[PDB]
Parts: sequence; C-alpha cells; structure tokens
Amino acid sequence: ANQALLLSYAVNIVAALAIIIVGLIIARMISNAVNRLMISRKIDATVADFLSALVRYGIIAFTLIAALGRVGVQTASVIAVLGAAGLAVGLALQGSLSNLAAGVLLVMFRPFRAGEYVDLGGVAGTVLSVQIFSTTMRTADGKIIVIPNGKIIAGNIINFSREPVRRNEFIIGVAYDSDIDQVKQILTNIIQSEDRILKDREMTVRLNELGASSINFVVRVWSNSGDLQNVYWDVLERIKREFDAAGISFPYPQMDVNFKR
Amino acid sequence: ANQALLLSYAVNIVAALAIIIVGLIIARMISNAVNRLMISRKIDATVADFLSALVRYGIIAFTLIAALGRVGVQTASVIAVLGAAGLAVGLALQGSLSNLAAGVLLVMFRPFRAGEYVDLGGVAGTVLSVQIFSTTMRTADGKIIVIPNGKIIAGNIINFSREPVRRNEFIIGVAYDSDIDQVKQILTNIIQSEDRILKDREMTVRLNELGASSINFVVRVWSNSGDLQNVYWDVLERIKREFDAAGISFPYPQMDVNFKR
Amino acid sequence: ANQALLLSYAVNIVAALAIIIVGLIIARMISNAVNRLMISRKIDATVADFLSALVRYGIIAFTLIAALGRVGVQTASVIAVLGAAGLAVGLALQGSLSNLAAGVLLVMFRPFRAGEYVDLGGVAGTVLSVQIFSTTMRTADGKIIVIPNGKIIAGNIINFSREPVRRNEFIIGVAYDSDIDQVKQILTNIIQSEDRILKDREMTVRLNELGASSINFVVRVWSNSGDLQNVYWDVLERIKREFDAAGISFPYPQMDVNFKR
Amino acid sequence: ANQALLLSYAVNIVAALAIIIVGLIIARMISNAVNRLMISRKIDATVADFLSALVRYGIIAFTLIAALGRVGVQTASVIAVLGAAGLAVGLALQGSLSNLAAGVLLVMFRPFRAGEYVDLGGVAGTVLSVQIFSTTMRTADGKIIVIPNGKIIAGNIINFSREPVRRNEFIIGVAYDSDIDQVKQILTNIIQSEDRILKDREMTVRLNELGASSINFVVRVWSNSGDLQNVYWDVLERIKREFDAAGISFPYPQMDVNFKR
Amino acid sequence: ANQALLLSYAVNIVAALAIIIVGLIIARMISNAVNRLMISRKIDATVADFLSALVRYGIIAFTLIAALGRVGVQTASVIAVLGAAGLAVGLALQGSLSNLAAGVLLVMFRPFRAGEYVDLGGVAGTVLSVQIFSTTMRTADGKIIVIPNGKIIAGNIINFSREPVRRNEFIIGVAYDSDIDQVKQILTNIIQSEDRILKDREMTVRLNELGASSINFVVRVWSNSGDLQNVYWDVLERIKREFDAAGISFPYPQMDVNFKR
Amino acid sequence: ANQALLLSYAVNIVAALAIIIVGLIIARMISNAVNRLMISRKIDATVADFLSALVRYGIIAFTLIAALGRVGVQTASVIAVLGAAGLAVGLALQGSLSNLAAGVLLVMFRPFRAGEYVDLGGVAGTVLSVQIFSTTMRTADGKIIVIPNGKIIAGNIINFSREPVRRNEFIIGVAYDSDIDQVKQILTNIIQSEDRILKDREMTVRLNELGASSINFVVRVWSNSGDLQNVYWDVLERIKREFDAAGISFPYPQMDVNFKR
Amino acid sequence: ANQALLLSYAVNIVAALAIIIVGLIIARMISNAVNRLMISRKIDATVADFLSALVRYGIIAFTLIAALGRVGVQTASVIAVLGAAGLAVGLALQGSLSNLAAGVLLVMFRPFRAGEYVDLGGVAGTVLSVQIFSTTMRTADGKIIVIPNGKIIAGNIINFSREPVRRNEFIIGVAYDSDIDQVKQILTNIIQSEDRILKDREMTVRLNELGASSINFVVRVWSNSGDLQNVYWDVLERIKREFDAAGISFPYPQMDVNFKR
Repeated sequence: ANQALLLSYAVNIVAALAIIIVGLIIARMISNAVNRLMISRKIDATVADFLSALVRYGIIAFTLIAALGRVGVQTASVIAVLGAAGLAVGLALQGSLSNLAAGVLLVMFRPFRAGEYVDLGGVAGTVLSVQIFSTTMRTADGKIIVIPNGKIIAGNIINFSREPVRRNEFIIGVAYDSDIDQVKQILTNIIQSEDRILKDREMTVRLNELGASSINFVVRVWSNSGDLQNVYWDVLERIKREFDAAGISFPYPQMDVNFKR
Repeated sequence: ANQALLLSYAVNIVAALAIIIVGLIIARMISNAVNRLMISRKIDATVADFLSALVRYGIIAFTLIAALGRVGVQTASVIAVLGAAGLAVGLALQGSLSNLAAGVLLVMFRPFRAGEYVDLGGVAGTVLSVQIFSTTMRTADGKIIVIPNGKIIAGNIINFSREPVRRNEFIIGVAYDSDIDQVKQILTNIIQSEDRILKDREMTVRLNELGASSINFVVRVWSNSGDLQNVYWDVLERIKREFDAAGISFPYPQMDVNFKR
Repeated sequence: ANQALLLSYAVNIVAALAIIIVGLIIARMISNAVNRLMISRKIDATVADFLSALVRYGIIAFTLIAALGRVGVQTASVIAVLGAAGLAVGLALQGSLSNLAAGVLLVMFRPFRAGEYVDLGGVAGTVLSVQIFSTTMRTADGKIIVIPNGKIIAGNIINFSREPVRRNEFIIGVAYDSDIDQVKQILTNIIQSEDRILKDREMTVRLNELGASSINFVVRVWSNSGDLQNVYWDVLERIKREFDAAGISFPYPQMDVNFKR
Repeated sequence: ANQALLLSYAVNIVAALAIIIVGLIIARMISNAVNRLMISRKIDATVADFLSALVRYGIIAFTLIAALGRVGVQTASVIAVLGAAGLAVGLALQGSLSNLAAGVLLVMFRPFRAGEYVDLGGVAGTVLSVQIFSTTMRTADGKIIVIPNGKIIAGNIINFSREPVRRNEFIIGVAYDSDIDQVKQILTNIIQSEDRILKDREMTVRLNELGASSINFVVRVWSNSGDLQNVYWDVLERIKREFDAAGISFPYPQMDVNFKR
Repeated sequence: ANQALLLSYAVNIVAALAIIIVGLIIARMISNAVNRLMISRKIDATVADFLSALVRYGIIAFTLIAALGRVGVQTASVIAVLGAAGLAVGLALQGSLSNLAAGVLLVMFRPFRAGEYVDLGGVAGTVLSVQIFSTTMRTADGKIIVIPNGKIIAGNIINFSREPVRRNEFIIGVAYDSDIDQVKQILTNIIQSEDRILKDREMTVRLNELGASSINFVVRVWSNSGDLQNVYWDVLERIKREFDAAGISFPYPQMDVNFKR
Repeated sequence: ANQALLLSYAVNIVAALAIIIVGLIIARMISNAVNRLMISRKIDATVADFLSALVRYGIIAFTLIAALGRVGVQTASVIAVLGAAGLAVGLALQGSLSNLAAGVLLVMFRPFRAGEYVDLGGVAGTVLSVQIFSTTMRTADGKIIVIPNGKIIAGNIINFSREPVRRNEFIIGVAYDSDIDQVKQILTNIIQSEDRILKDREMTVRLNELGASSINFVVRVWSNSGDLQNVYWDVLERIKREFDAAGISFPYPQMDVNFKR
Repeated sequence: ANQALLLSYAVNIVAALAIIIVGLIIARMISNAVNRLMISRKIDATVADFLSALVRYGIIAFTLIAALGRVGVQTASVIAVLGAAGLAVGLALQGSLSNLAAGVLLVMFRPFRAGEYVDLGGVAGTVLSVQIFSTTMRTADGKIIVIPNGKIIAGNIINFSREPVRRNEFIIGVAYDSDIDQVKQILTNIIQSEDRILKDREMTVRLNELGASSINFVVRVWSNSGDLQNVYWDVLERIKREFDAAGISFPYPQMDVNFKR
C-alpha cells in the first residue's frame, strides 16, 4: 500500500526495459549505418564484418550493463574486466598506432621525399611513396623494401641526395721505394685534368698511413652528387693507366722469408 | 515494529537470493549455449572445456559479488583483485593479440601475396598463405618456415618479385698487366651478344677497385626477374670461356717474397 | 533516548561481527575443501601448502576489510595497497602466463607435432611432446632440450619434415684449366645415374662463381626427405671417384710467388 | 541548541580519537607479535628491523588517514600518492618476484634434478640444488655458478643426462690420394672391434665433405652417456695408431706455389 | 499528481536536451575557431583535417555521455573504454613525446651547438641545426644524417670541437735490428722541428710494444684542433723521408721457414 | 533567514580555513623536525634541501586540495595529475629501487662474501664490500670496479673460491711422428712426481684431438684452489724440460708445398 | 513558487560563475608570478613561454571542469582523458627523470669525483664535473664525452685512480731453444734493478704458456698508479736491450715447410 516503494520499483523496471530496447535498436541502426558507409567505399569484407561484430557487441554490452545497473545490480566487476580487456587491446595495438604516429610525423616533417636516395637503418634505395603505416623504397638492385615507420623514426635517417655536393675518397697503394714527390704530383695532375671535380672545394692528396706492405695515399675530391660514381671510376682508371705508364707499380702483399737449413 | 527496517532487510535478502539464483541459472544456460555452438563447429575438446570453465567461473563470480554487494558487504578488494588478474591476463596475451593485429594489418594492406618471393627478416622463400596469427613460406631448399606476424611487421619486408626487372652484379678479377681496353671491350661484346639483357637500361662495365692481388671490374646488367639466375650463369660461363680464349688469366692470390740468407 | 542512533550503531556492530565470523568460517571451510581436492589428486606438498596459505590469507583479509568498512572505517589505502600488490604479482607472473598462452596457441594451431624434425630458434631435433608450459625435443646428438613456449612463438619455427621433398646443394671445386664441358657432362651423368633423385624437378649443374683458387660448380638435386643425407653422401663419393678416374684434380689453396733476390 | 549538529560533531571527534588510538595500539601489538615470530626463527637482524619499521609505518599511516577521513578531511591525494608508491615498489620487486615464480615452476615441473648434467644458457655443470630464488651448479672445472631462476626459465634448458644414450661425432682428415675404400674399411673395423659402441643404433662411416686441403670422413657412433668421453678417446687413439700402421697420413695444411723469376 | 516526480523528470529531460545542444554548438564553434587559427598559420591540410575531426569527435562524445549520465544511464563502461583508448594513444605517442622532451633538454643544456664537430652514437659530422624532434648534421663525406633526439640523449655524446687542444698518436714500425737510440732521436728531432706542435704539453716518444714482426714506437703530440690532420700528415711524411734517408727500413710482415726435404 | 543554509556555509568556510592553517603549521613543524633529524646525522646539504622542499611542497599541496574539496570545488583533475606525476616518479626510480632490492637479496642470501674471488658478469676480482646499491671489487690488475646490484642479480654469479678444489687443464701439442706411449708415460710420470696434485681425484692423460699440424694431449689435474696457478706453471715448465730432454719436439705450424715450374 | 528549487539553481549558477572567474584571475596572477620569477633568474625564453602556456592551460582547464561539475555536468570522460595524457607525459619523461635520479644518486654516493681517471661503460677519461642530468669527461686524446647518468648507473663503473697501487703485465716471447733459466734470471735482474717497482708486493716471473711459435713469459710488477706507464715503457726497453745483448732473439712467426716435388 506504500506510495513510494511499488511505484519506484515499477518505474525502475519500466525504465530499464525502455533503456535496453532503445539501446538495442540504436545498436542495430548504427551497425546498419556503419556497414552502409563502409560498403559504399573501399573496405575488406571479412575484416569489416569482424569490426562491425565487435563494435555491435561492445555497444550491446554497454547497454546491458547500464540496464543492469539501473535495475540495481552492481556491475563493478564487469567494468573492471572491460577495462582490463581495453588495456590488453591497447597494448596489442601499441605497435600499429606507434607506426601510424611515426608515419604522420614523417609526412609532416618531410625528412625525405619521393625520388630521393636515402638510407633508413642500413638499407639504401630510392623512396617511392610514404604511406600511413609503412614506406616503399626500391634498392639499387631493384628489390622492393617495405619498412615500418616506427623503425624509421627510431634510428638514423641518412639522406644522400639532400646535399648537391658530395666527396669521394681514394685509397691508392704504392710500393715503399716509389718516389713520394712523383706519385703526389702525378695524382695532382690527374685531379687537375678533370673538369667534373669542383675546384673551390678542398682537394687533398696526402700520405695517409704506412701500411703493412704498401703506403696508402688518400685522395679526396668533391663533386656534384649526380656524377659521383662516374668521376670515381674515371679517376681510378686514369690513376691505373698513369701509374702503369710512369713505372710506379702497385705492390702485392709482400713478405720476406728468413731461409734456414 | 518499524515499517521500514525489517521490510527493507527482507526486501534486500529476497532480492539478493533472487539475483544469485537468476545469475546461476543464466550462467548454466549460457554455458550450455556456448558449448553447443562450439561443438557444432570446429573446436578442440580440452581447450574448449578450459575456456568454458573459465567463463562460467567468471560469470558466477560476478553474480556472487553482485549479490554480496546488494546484501551490503563491500567488495572493493575483490574488485581490485579481479582487475589485477585481468591486467595480468592482458599482459600475458599482449603477444598473441599483437600477432593477431599484425596479421590483420598484413591482410588488409597486402605487402606480399601468395606465390611471391619475399624476404621477411633474413629468411627468403615463396609465400604460401597468410593466416591470422602466422604465415607459412617455403624456402628454396624446401624447408617450411612459420613466422609470427608481429615479427614480420617489426623489421623490413623485402619483396623480390614485386618489380619485374632486377639487376645482376658481376665481380671479375683479372691480372694487373692485363689490357684494360681489351678486357673492357670483351666484356662489352659479351653483354651485347646476350638477348635476355635489357638494352634500354644502363649496362655499366667499369673498373671498380684496385684489389690486393687483382683488379675487379664491375659489370651490371638489368633483366626480368624470371631469368636472373639463368642470365647470370650464362654470362659468367661466357666470360670464363672468352677470357680463356683471349689469353687473359684470372690471378690467384699473389704474394712476392724477399728472399734472405 | 534516540530511536535511530543507538539502534543503528548496535545493528552495525552486530552485522560487522556476524560478517567477520561468517567470513572466517567460510574461509576455513573453503580451505578444507581445496586442500581435500588437491590432496585427492596430483599435487606438491610444500607448494600446495603455500598456495593454500596465500588464498586463506587473501580471503580473511577481504573479510576483515569488509567488516572494517561496514563498521565505518575507510579502507581506501588498504584497497590501493592490495591493488598494487596484485599488479606486482601480475607483472611477476606475466612470463609464466605468456608461456602458458603460447603453449595453448601451439596446441591449437599445431605448427609442429610429435616425431617431426623441426628447428625452433637455432636448435634442431625431433619433437617428443608439447606440454602446457614448455616442449621437449631430442637433438640428433641425443641431448634433450626443453624450450619455453614463449620463446617458440617469438621467432621463426622451421619445420624440416613438413614437406616430403627437399633439395640438396653441392659445392664442387675444380682447377681453372679443367675442361668445363667435361666436368659438366660428368656431373650430369652422375646425377642421371642415381634413382633416388627426382627427375621431374629441376636438376641444375652450372658454374656458380669464380673463386680465389678454384671454380665452384653448383649441383642441385631434389629428393624425398627420407633419403636426403644418403643421396648426398652417395653423390659426393661418386663425384670424388669419377673426378679421380677422369683426371680432374681438386685444387688445393693455390698461390704464386714472385721470387726476388 | 541543535540536537543533531553538536551531537554529530562530538560523535565524529570521539570516534576518530578512538579509531586512531585503537589503530596505534593494534600496530604496536602486531609489531610485537611479528618481531617475536621472526626472532623465534631464522632471520637477519637489520633486514628484519627494516621490514618491521616499514610495516609499522604503513599501518600507522593507514590508521591516520582513516581517522582524518572520519574527521572529514579528504585524503584522495594521500591515497593516490600511496598507490604510486605501491606501484613503484611493485615495479622494483618485479625482478625478484619473477625469479621466485620461475623457481616455483622449476620445482613443480622438475625439468632438471640434483646430480644431473645440464646446460642452462651457455654454462654446463652438475646441478646441486634448486632454491627458491636461484639454483647452484658446479662446472666441470669445479667453479660454482649461481643462476637466477628467471634467466633459466627464459631461454633453452639443455639436459645432457636425461637420455641414457648419446652419439659421438668424429672428423677425420686424410690426404686426397688416400684409398677411400681402405680408409672406410679400416674405420669400420675399428668401430666393430669396440664393445661399448651400441650396435643396434646406426654407425655411419661416410665421406662428409671435400675440404680445402683434406677430405673429412664423418664417423658417428652411439653409446651410453656414462662412457661417451672414454669411447671417444679410445676410438680416436685407435684411429691414429691404425692409420699410422696402414700408411695413411694425416695431411698438414697444404698449399702449392707457382714459382716465378 | 505528485509534485516532485513528474517535475523532476521534466527538469532532467529539459536539462539533458539543453546540455547536448549547447555542447554541440560549442563543439561546432570551437572547431571553426581552431580551423581558422590553423589555416591562418603554417599547417598541413590532411593532417589538420584529421586532427580537427578527432577533436570534434572527442568533444561530441564527451557531451553525449554527459547528457546520458544526466538522464540517468550509467556510462562507466564508456568511461573505461575511453580511458583504455587514451592509454593506448599515450603508449603510441610515447616515442614522439620522448623525442620532444629530449630535444627540449638538448636545447636547454646545449651539449652541442651549430657548426661544432660531434659524434652522436657512432656517426660524426658538423651540426647544422637542432629542431624540436630531430637534429640535422652533415658528415665529412657530405651525407646528411637526421637523428631522433631520444637516440641522442640515450648513449654517449662525443664533442670533438669543444676542447681547442687535441692529441695525435703515431704507430711507427721499424725492424728489430734497428738502433733504438737512433730512431728515438730521429723522431725527437722531427717532433722538435715542427712549430704547430705544442711544446708545453707532453711529447712522448717511447717504445710501445714488441710486435710479431716489428717494434712499434708510440709518438704522441698535442696541437690545436684546427691543425690536427695537417700536422699528422706532415709528421708522417717527414718520418717516412727521414727513415728512408737514415737507412732505417720499415719491415714487411716477416716469417722464417725451416726447410725440410 | 534560513537556519541551515547560511549556518552550513559559515561552518564550511571556517572549517576550511582551520584545516588549511593547521596543515600549513603542521607542514612547517614537520619540515623543522625532518631537517633537524637529517642535520643531526650524515646528510648532503643540497640533496637534503631539495628533498625537504619537495616533501613540504607535497604536504602543502595535499592540504590545499583538501581545503578546496571541503569548500566544494572538485579536485579530481588535480588528483589525476598528482597520480600521473607519482607514476612518472615511480617509473624513474624503478632502476634505483630495483638495485636496492637486489642488494637486500644479496645481503640476505650471501651468494658471495668479502675476500672471495668471484666473477660477476664477465669481470673477475676479489669482493671488498657489498653496500645497499652497489658492490665494490678489486680486479687482479688492481682496478676497482663498482657494479650495480641489479646487474649482479641478473645474469650468472660465478664463485671461484667457494669450492676448495679446482681442476687445471693442459693442452700439449706434439708432432705426429712422436711416440704416443712415450709421451703419455712421460706426462704420467710428471703428474705422479708432483705432490700438490690430488691423487684421489681423476688424473686424465689422453689424446684429445687430431689438430691441423699437431696432436693435442689433454692433461687434467685437480688441486686446492690456493695452489692452482703455481701447480700449473710448475707442471708446464717440467713438461717443457722433459720433452726437450726426451727428444719430443713441439711442432711449429706445419705446411707442405707442392712445387711447380 | 518552490523555496528550494529556484533558490538552489540560482545558488549553483552564481557559485559556478564565481568559481570560474576566481580561477581565471588566480591563473593569470600565478602566471604573472611564475614568469616574473623565471625572468628574474636564468631561463630560456621560448622554453619558459612554452612551460608557462602549458601550466596556464592546465590550471584554466581544471577551473573550467570544476565549474562544469559544480553546474552538474559529469566530467568523468574529461578526467579520464586528462589522466591518460598525464600517463603519456610521464612515460615520455621517464627517461629524463631516471637520468635525474641517477645523477642525484651519483652525487650522493660519489662513486667518482672530479680529476679521477675512470671508465664508464667502455669510455675512459678524466672526470671534469657531474651535473644533474649528465656528466662531462675528457678522453686521453682530448675528446669531450657527455654521458647520461642513467647509462652510468646501469652497467659497471671502473675507477682506475681509486687505488694508489696498480699492476703491470708483460708478455715476452722468446724462442723455444732459449735457455729458460737464463731468460728468467735476466728478467729477475731487470725487475730488481728498478726502484719504482714495489718490492713488498708479488713480482712473478714465470713461463705462462707454450704458444704456436714462441714461449711467452709473464712478468707482473706492482707500482704506484702515477708511474705505471713510465715503468712499463722503461722495463720493456730494458728487456729489449738486455735480450739483444745476451743473445736471446725474439722469434718471428715461424713455420716449417715439407718440400715436395
């Protein structure tokens, strides 16, 4: 006969039923909307169905536990389990989301761009495109390498083509008895004769070290990045020919034997 | 004689009993439904029984603590322990869920497909299929390698067969006294004579470096990926035969001895 | 003389005492039940006693803090400390639970089975059994290796015996002056003479590379996995005998000396 | 003159004082009990005093913040700081607790037992005992190695003495001109003459590879683990003596010189 | 006919509608303001649109769940899921934010500055600029290297140009029979003759070690960082010339043969 | 004119002011007490001032937010920020606290003690003392090494001096033509003649392997740890002298040349 | 006409407006105070402006959400997002705070001090100063190395200059035919003749091992750390001179050839 008890219980049960039916209808409608939108554009059938099933399950679970709490049954354990599952999913997706964030940062900063020869953590090649999750680059041999963006952000990013001017380095080995002045002036003449070698930059021709069987001269020349290999090959061939003509001989690994008995 | 105290306590105890019995019945029914569904399709008996036991235990624990809270006993410690257990389970399953997410990403993006020769972190072979957790690929020797998808997403993904055109590289060593013009023109004629070598692409025949005992010429030719090994073998054999015929000798490791005593 | 204050305090203290005594009795009864069940089956005495003591301590702590909260003393700090302890225990057991999950996944997917020659992260051998936490495999030398399942799921899983057909690879070194046609046809005849070598599969006999002191021919033959070692040994012995008979000599590491003085 | 305000405040302050004094008395009594129990058995004085001080500080802090909350001052910041400290302590003790859990798992599963020759992550020796935190093993040289149990659970666990039968492997190098039939039959006779070599198991005597300066025969024999070293030494000595008697000479590293000038 | 029930429900529904419409209007206005501000300055179109969409979605979700809670439907599960998503996003952005923090610390402390030759974890070059996320440095060869600031803070930071004075080290190998006093005094005279070598600092010329085929003298000289390479090259060339003039011969790798047969 | 509204607001504001002033006074008094206690014993001035400032700031922040909450302003955001800061501090101090815990475990278990020759992760030396955070040990060369206790608990702990008896191992190389019986009996006589070599333990003198240029005999002798180096040196010198006297010659690296041309 | 509803709503809205305006004024005043204090001392302009903007944004956000909660709109989602952001910031700053804590520990314990030659994880040099985040040390070559304090606390800390006495080690190689007594007594006389070598410490001159081509004597001498290099060089030079005078010859890498054909 109480005016508050039975009335309150009836209100609670009616409100819980209304909440659960409204939530189920909204879940069905939102699943319909999301699947319509995903089919209307590019999507994968199986993955899309899996995602739609997961989101519908999540929404209906939310509605069910909300209705249970409105009824009066504590749902703290279910909330804690859902939080643990969410933390597990977040830890699982940490790698993919980190790759996505690294890709966004790479797009915004533009450390490298398409058609630029780079070196991303030990692999060198021309960059084709930079997608959201991973980039695509072609090695000089023609192999395609796909690198996750996280592994690019972590570690060095060497860019060969950013600077128009790069330097070559020659290691020329001649015999000990060879005339140092003669070899130095021959190398200097060879360097001067070339035109693709920049002249305003330093052109060092010095004795680098005293090796085990030969003395190594270091020759450093700067040139535009577009002619580096060609100038290196031409200078090396000219050095070989000029040393052959001038009598300077490249020494083979030399050892001396103290004969006994 | 109070109208609220005894009535409220009776309502609380009756509601708690109703909640616990309803929860137990629902747990039994849902266990029956889930085991029927899992038996009706592919499943493993022992693992399925373990999972059903765990889910039934979780549901009955939820119902019991909800009934205890309705009675009036605080369950915050039990909730915290359940949350800690959930976090432990999530940390344990982090690896498996990360592998699953990586597999989903690989399926969606399709960096590689079945029947495509790839190199996933140091191991090369033809891809057979890409499952949810791990892929299957066959090495050239015929060994089957199963790689977790997380270890594929992390690190480089080299695709040999994506580009139809790849480049070969030859390292040919000849003696110092050999005629550079003669060897270069012989190699050029050998390269020209072949038809499987693409002609629009660069075909470099230059002196690469001055080695310890020999001078190494670098020969680079581009060809379709389907004939790379065959063209390499044919060019190498032709180089051997032509150098033998023309008198150019491949030098053995050469050293000179300064005899004493 | 108040009808609510003293009555409420008496109800609170009586309810707290009832709750704590009921919890203690239930803890004793559940400890009795769990120890009876664990003794009735396989269990370790000391570990079982430790686990029973820990679970009884946890239950009595839950009951005590619930009674304290019913009395009216805040237990939030105790709850937080229990949560921190649970998180510590979960972090500690992360490794063991990850191993268990990996074992469950391995059992369900069956990447490898008993009596199958595999290679799990650098160690090769025949699989004996796959338990919940770790597998057991016997090396070819007869050593027993026990590997945690987490270390198996992480990293590659090479299966030698999955494919019935595998390929052998020979590296045969002959002298430079040897007749290439003669050695190639001799190797071809040796390969043809064998019956265990599959004929529908490719049988390549080509010149692989020009080594420092010898030219290495690559011979590749496919055969059933059950005869791989035997066919390799037989082919190698036949190659040795035929090269000895035909006059082709395997060259020792060859160097030439430019004598001086 | 209000009947509820002053009465409620007096009740609150009296209850807070009673709670704090009861908590302090209980903390003193429990510290007395725990130190009596720890002194009555094996314990370290300084570490025990440190632990008792920490637990007493924790209990008195709990009581103080409970009394403050009963008074009416919010303690949420103190609770959060205590939770952060607990998480820090848990992260610190993660290593020790993981070692303890690994030790418990090792005791329960018994991958290895006392007096069994094992190899735990690169170090080999006889196991003496397995404690809760770390095991003790003696190397063949006599050095004692103590390994944490976590580092044992992580990584492989090789057990030499689990299988009664193990296999030896011989690498015998003879000259190229040596008679293959003669050396094979000599090795076969040597193997047959021994009794400690199991005869039901495979006994392979084949040509393994063509080395740089010698041909290596592979001899594999199975025997009980208790005679492995002895049978290896005896077979090796017999091989040496028989090859010396039969004229087969073990070749030194052989090279040939092409003399010039 | 109740004066509180219907009135309270009407107030709740009207307040919820007002809250949701106000939140939607505020979200639209703040999106307009933020996009106006971002367009007015430097920004990327696609990334800016993505960020604006995400922030608008977050704000509207906040408003919707606030309205739902005002209505009376529990939103604890939605709150937990949002917290899990936030934790996942934080774990994903941990790398980028750590790089930003490292960059801020590097800017504040200034371990290195523009135009200063450094060595950041194995790569050496001149620093160009230090941005928020990553620095830019040019190698001596002319290659541009972009290093994340986190990888710079972690690990050593070697600064070559901080100290104006650096030391060179020479390893000179002479024959065993050479006169130690003569070579030491020759090296001392060579060191004294130079002017770019600092004289107040130590100038050690001692016998370092007895090598396999030569005795190595260690010569250490200090000089300004601006002349280090030049002084090294000049001293080395002078050492070569003076040893050639004085008769001391640099020994080749020397071995002695005990001829037999 | 309301008897509850204005009275309640006045009570709230007065209580908040009393709480904040009491908290400030208590913070000042506790800072005075803690600085008096820290000055009265060993402490560092700057670090102590920093810690006192931090603890006073924390206490005053707690009091301020408690007063704000008593006033009625929600402090949930401040609580969350304080929790995040506490978690950051805990993650930062994880390393130091782990080192402290490892040190406590090392002190309690005593794997090694002062004056005992050990090998903690690749570095060997005599232990001087074990502090709370790091141990101190002196290398045989006299260098002092300080190792964090965490790096000691992680990884192996080799104890040389725990076992009084250790084993030496000799690798003696003799020529192929040497008499095996003669060399074995000579080594046996040398071993027997020594007194510091334990006789009850095994003393193996066997042919270990057939090397490239020599046959290596393995000689194993057990002795007390206090005479290991001395017995090794004495046995080696005696072996040299006896082999010189008996005509057995230690062979140099031997190769044979097949002279051509 | 209700006396509680409209009055309560007016009180709520007025209190919310007062709270938000007070919070904004306090935020402006505290920003003014903090920027005045930071400008009055050493600070960086851009970083200081960034920090002031962040702290002002945080304070105004706190005030806004507090006002919203006072109004009655739930802010749980905003609180959760703020907590997630705080956790992300803490994870980002974990490295910097760990470095700071390690620096504090290093300052307090003083494992090394200024002007003391140390070796911190592979790099050796003299310590200049130890700052809060990173130390500064100068290598013997003169290069400045800045090491984060976390990388110093982790791993070994070798201190060369802590012990005044250190030991040198000589490896002297003589020919097999050399007289062992003669070389030992010569080395003993050389050691005795020096005065900087401590005599109370052990001075071992023994035969260490039988090398491939020479017998290596080990000479160990202890001396003060201030004369280690000088005594080493002097002893080595004296050894060379005395062996040259006494006829003992240091052997070159010796091999013997078995001539054939």
